[PDB]
Amino acid sequence: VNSFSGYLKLTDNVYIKNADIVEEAKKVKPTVVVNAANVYLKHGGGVAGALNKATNNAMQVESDDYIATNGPLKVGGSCVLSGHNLAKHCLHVVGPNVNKGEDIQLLKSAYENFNQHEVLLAPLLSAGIFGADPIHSLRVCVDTVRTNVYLAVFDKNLYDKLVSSFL
Ligand SMILES: O=C(O)[C@H](c1ccccc1)n1sc2ccccc2c1=O
Repeated sequence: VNSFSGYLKLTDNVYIKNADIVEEAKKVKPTVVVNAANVYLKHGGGVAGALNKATNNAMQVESDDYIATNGPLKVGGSCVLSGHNLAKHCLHVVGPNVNKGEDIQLLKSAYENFNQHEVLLAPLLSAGIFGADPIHSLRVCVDTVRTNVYLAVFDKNLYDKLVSSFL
């Protein structure tokens, strides 16, 4: 039993809700919240910008120190940093950004990072301004992640489309 509430059940291990991931993280205070990161951990826009704003820029400060020490991530890769006021930990996962010309095939590798954590609150990787079809992101998710994932979908109309077309 966990403190997630109001999710539709897609599969044995994947649940989905029409919710703002920022407000959901503040309410649940999950163990792990997933960020839609880029390799530089530059959290300017999208989910990354929104999560970072909710931490009062503490996420960016921590991230810049991480990059200065370790260099960039790989597309498909991840790192675990603090969750600040939103969660215990933030798993920064780099899905491919189609709008940058990155290989959509790396989406499965990106989702594999989720399997290192028993329970996660997450957005649809590579969707939004990363340019991949959210329907495809949900499919790769369900077919890759074996741990318990709670997906927050921001847009109501997209949420409706994702559920009704899910096989
Ligand atoms: O609603 C959501 O959660 C997702 C989403 C996933 C990751 C980051 C930001 C947004 N949306 S809304 C939306 C509106 C127009 C076109 C695409 C999307 C889309 O993919």
